[PDB]
Amino acid sequence: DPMQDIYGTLANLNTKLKQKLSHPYLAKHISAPKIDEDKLLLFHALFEEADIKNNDRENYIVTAMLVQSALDTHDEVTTARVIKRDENKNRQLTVLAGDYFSGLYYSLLSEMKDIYMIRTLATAIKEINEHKIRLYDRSFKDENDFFESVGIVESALFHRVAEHFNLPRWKKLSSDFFVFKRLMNDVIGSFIQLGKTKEEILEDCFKKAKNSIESLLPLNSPIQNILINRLKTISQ
Amino acid sequence: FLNDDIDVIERELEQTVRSDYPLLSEAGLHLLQAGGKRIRPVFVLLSGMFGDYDINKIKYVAVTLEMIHMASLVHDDVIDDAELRRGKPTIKAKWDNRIAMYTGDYMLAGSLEMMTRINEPKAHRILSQTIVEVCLGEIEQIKDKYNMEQNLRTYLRRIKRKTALLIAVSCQLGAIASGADEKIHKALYWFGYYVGMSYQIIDDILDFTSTEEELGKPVGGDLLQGNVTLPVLYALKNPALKNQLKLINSETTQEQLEPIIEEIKKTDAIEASMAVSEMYLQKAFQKLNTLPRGRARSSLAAIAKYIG
Repeated sequence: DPMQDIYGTLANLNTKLKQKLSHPYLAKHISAPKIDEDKLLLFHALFEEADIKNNDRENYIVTAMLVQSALDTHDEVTTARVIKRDENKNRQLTVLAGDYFSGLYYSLLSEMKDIYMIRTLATAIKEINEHKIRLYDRSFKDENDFFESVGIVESALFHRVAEHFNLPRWKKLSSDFFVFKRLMNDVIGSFIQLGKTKEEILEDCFKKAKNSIESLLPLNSPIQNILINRLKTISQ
Repeated sequence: FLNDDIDVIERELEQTVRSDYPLLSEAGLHLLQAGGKRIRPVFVLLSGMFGDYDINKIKYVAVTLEMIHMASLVHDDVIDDAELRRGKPTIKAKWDNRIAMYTGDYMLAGSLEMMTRINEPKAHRILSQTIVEVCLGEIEQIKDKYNMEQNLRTYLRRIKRKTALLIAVSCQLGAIASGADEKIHKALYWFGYYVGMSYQIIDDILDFTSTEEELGKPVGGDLLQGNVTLPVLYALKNPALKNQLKLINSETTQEQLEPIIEEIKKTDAIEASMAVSEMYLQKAFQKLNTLPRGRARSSLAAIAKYIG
């Protein structure tokens, strides 16, 4: 049962990632990081075919997921002028948890002595943050610019990590899939541009992600089956 | 005699902070102008003179540490809800917390970019573990706000993570970037640690003993915010002082706090804290006395003398 095996591999990766993220005092005051298991799935497939030793795979996958966790944790830092005292300390620990997770991935890669992977990820983290600011400052102008920024923020880790190992497919696949997922899960993009309807943007995104899943992955490979069912769930 | 190399570091710094994005570009210039004199590059360059000193390599260690510290200020201001820092407005005030997060993250990732020009994996091992240790200390600081039942080792770990480690690794990383021998860069690690520990103890003493005019802020601000420092640890051995110190919390006013500071200063807590600071300064002079005499040992010896 190849579905069973890949679900067992994801479950192990999920457990090692959670242990690595945990801190007893963070655990008592802020919510555990919300791990995207689609990104987990796609990082596992990407590092399956990368030119690295088998017993390094898990560390590389966790490293990539630690970066994701750092990025996602800081998205939850609020901009509310005054707040409650228990809610301010929560905000303080959220800022610290994200920086802590950054320290952990840099520390993981140093132990493996992979200095170039450090460069790749740091370059990706810089562009993801430039384009978060762009998207947040509503600094774009075109359907092209806006969508070029959404795809960078949502898939540039896969982009840059794939390039690092000269792997095709992953840049377009992750871009189509996670842009669709981010847009499905924004309502004001039409106030600084337009072009087609909200329901036309979404279903065009669904078609691009549907097509890439069916084209860039083997038919009824376990990852294709998972991702295709995930597209349906996200649409629903 | 470092002014030309320190000028090299600043030109690199200034060029590593431009951006085609105007918001990021302008936030970068604002961090360039934060702070007073750059302290960390001096420790890096002086320790680099104990190997094959080469500004075109070791400058990348100084830029990385400067950029890291810049990344910390931006996030410190969100943690502190600071609208002004050292008399100037903050990134988060000019913009907001979310923008401060992203700019800080952009700066921290840029420093890791910078440090990868040092292809020595030992340098990344030391720096990465330092950053983890600093974050852990910031997290333990929140946990221990107003914790008047903590012991000395809690405080010692707090100021190692906040201050000493970073001086320690500014020294070690300077020497390592220049190929210094193991015996030399580990002894420079210990000098920086011992010098930083004694500096931070002095800083904490001064927070009680200086006037508002010297500090540029009210006296006792560490204690008001819940950060227990060394004079409070000795003062807490006085039961009547401890009965007051245990009641300090986030709503305590400046006017309630200042009679307590006067009582602390009438114990022997200040003097007891001085003694610990000078034991650290002495252990820092021991480690220097193991290094080759020369311009670099003299300058580091000067720097420790100014601290005592």
